[PDB]
Amino acid sequence: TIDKINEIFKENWKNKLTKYEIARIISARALQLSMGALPLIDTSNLKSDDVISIAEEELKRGVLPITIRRIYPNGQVELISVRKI
Amino acid sequence: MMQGTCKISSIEKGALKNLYVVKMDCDNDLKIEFDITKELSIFSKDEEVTFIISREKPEYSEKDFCAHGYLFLERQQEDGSFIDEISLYGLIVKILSKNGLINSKLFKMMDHVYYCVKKKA
Amino acid sequence: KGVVGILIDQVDMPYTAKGIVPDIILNPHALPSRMTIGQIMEAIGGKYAALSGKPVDATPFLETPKLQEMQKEILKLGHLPDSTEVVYDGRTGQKLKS
Amino acid sequence: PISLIERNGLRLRLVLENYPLEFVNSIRRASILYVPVMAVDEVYFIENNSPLYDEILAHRLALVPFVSDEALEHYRPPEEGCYNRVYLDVEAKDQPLMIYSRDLKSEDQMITPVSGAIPIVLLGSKQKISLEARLRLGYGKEHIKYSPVSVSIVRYYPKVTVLGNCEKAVEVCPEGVFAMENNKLVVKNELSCILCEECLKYCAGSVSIESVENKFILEIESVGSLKPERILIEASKSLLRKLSELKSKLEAGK
Amino acid sequence: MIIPIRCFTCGAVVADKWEPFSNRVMGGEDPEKVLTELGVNRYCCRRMLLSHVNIIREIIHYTRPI
Amino acid sequence: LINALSDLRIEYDGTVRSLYGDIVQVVYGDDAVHPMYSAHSKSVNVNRVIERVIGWKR
Amino acid sequence: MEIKVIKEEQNYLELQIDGEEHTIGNLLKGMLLKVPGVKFAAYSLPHPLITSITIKILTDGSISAREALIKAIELAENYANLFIDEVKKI
Amino acid sequence: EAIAEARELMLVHKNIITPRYGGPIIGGGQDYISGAYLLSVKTTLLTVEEVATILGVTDFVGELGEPAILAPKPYYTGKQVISLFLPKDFNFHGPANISKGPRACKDEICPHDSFIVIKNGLLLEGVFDKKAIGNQQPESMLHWSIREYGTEYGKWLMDNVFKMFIRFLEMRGFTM
Ligand code: F3S
Ligand SMILES: [Zn+2]
Ligand SMILES: [Zn+2]
Repeated sequence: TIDKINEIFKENWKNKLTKYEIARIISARALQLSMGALPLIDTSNLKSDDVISIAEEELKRGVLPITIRRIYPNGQVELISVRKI
Repeated sequence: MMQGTCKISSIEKGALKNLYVVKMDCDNDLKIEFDITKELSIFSKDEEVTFIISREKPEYSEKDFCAHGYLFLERQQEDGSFIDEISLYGLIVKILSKNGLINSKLFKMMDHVYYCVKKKA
Repeated sequence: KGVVGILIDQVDMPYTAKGIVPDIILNPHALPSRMTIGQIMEAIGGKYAALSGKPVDATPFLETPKLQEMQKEILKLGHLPDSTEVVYDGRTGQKLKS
Repeated sequence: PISLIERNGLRLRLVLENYPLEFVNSIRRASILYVPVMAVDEVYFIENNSPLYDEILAHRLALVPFVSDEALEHYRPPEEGCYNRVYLDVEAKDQPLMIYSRDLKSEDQMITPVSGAIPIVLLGSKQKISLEARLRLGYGKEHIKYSPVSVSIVRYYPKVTVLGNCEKAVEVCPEGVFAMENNKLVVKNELSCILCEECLKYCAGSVSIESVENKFILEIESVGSLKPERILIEASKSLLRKLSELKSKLEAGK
Repeated sequence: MIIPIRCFTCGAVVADKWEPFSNRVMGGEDPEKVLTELGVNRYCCRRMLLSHVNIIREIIHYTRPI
Repeated sequence: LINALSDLRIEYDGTVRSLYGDIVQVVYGDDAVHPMYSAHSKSVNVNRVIERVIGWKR
Repeated sequence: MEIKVIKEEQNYLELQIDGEEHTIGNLLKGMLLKVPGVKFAAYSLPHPLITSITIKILTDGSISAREALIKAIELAENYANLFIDEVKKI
Repeated sequence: EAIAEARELMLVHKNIITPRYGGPIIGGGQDYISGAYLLSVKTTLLTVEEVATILGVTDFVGELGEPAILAPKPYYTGKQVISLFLPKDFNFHGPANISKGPRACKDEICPHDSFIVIKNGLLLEGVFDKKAIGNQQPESMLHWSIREYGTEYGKWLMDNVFKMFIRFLEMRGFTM
């Protein structure tokens, strides 16, 4: 209840994912796939063999299990899942 | 819809370099000012022609003028007459008449419609 | 000043009715902001010099001949007075509208 | 239909009556590009004291055109191994000597430079030059030294009509399409029009200019390597070869 | 330096026309008529013949021994 | 300017506090709207929305 | 000349030809516009530095796009043969 | 990780709108504006062959549709050619850059096509200029289209439509 705009901001960013978090997820998944992690999506029927593209498609589908924990400045921590079952 | 015999008054030099405005007096106090280009100049002054504005595609000949466009800009003048502008994908046809097109429920706004003016012979 | 954007073959370049293709093509938009009228004047003067064969003197404040006589002589030799000329597109073969 | 206008030395002007503009443009482009002409490919320099460096001299020799009307059938095209040889071995004595293309001895007697007045290089005192050039057939697509035509033009067919007598039109038009005889404005060279529309611009009502849709004017100027008619025939043959190969590949793909 | 074999714009041989054009222009004839009757009508070739320097005449004195 | 302003960051509550913890603004730009995503200087151009909805029959 | 086929269908075809400049592409575009049934035919030079063209054909469905291209090639061959015959007698 | 961060954050199309002000930093240069204007003039008319040559450069395959002029001669208007690329729900009513002086009537009734009228993705009126597709121009038609349909659509529109503009200026003739 700091201000009305602060409340709007906080309720807006609960259900959405910022581009920094998307970039971090994609980079982490690409690094994992490069070392030898097995992709979750179907390897075949993909036009691009690049690891970055596979990680991006996995993020778009939502198969990869990643939970982002965002620490608010007042100590509150929010967990956002990417599974989207 | 909205077809009638008419006589063209003059062919103005036009605002642009290669555009001529054809002015036309029709029945029931209706006037039509439509833009043409040098190639689309099959018209001569004081000639009597017939125009049709129909949703369905009408018959036309090589000696006729046929086009299709989207009706828009329904406005009511302070006098009381209604002004409409049909855009033949850029070529403006300006209709001044009482009981305008959309007011009289003849056409809907933003509807594809063919405008065909044909010489009488 | 400017780098070479691309090298274009003789077939692709837009040829004129006499078949003369440009050696260098320059964007007209470079002219009005830079306000270099001397470039167009030199183009017309060079065309007149090649056609008539007579020397062209472009010394500032005193040029021989003047622009009007150069244009008249260019018209006399067989080209357009304003140094323009009919150009056909090399790739498609279609005459340009201007 | 094809109608000849004027057949000057190394120049040919034709009117094509029923041909699309795309085909005529392809003909002119293939005449510039897809017609093989013999020209210098490599140069072997035994000795060179000339002011011109080796690369400049090799380029000058390459730009020299050789007559190759009878060399098309006797020599393999580059897509196929048979190259002609030309020798140049001279030396000045005490005064500068401008050596021309006439003193270009060739292994094959039928293949000679187009003109002997072409100056290759100028040699100073006591300067010796000796080289052997290996001539090879090639298309204008690979290099411009192989182009058989100096210029090729395809332009619209003009239809110019005089409507009344106007004194200005004779001096407005850059071409001699208009003449003033017996105080009457007439057209002398209708086909010399270029559709400039100055004739229409200064006297709009006196003259009417239009273009004929089906007819076109095709002009080619050779450099002496080939006859203009042979250039056109070879361009059409190259177009036929390309179209036939494309059709074969399309049929194979199907 | 030395006149180019072919016109840069159109591949037309102008090297063989240097000697007649230069000799007749130096003789006292206006370049326009000489060019017209020599066989060059396109001004692209005329600028090739008109604007030439013939540096090669001076260079033969200062030639690299090699 | 870059050396002075480098430490600022946007946090999850809308504040513009620096990395050392010092708060600069309670809300960024008074509406938490980035200039990149704003329609010129406006967070929402209402007339633009009106156009988007009823422009065909305008 | 290499040939590659893209997005081939009954009425829509794309085809990349390697080794032909504007001349063959424009010739084929003209003949495709001449043959009946072709709704929209156009060639393109994706990059002038690379001598490879791409021809896109969309047909009304009466005739196949590949068949339309073959008919255009036949028309071009007929024109070339007629031109040769007419030049030889000149 | 560096490659992934470069792709997901610093890609060119994602940064079309500058952070300095809410306006597109990428847009039509000087030549693109002239080509778009000359293509969008009310007087332009294009035959089927010219339309095919214009649209060849773009990566657009589809039904051209009936030409805007059916008789006496089939002619496609430049606005009709342009409207094939606009999204089917896009409304704009801004003035053009040419309506910056005496010739401006400040209304959609001016005989001079200086008032851009687009309804349901159809360029019914007006011409494209610096105020329609120009760079560094906030609240322009291009800026609104990008803001409403994403930077990927923005990039697609830029590539195809601007190549079309350049091709038309090539085949018409622009000189000094
Ligand atoms: S040369 Fe010919 S056709 Fe027209 S304007 Fe000039 S006359
Ligand atoms: Zn020349
Ligand atoms: Zn106005």
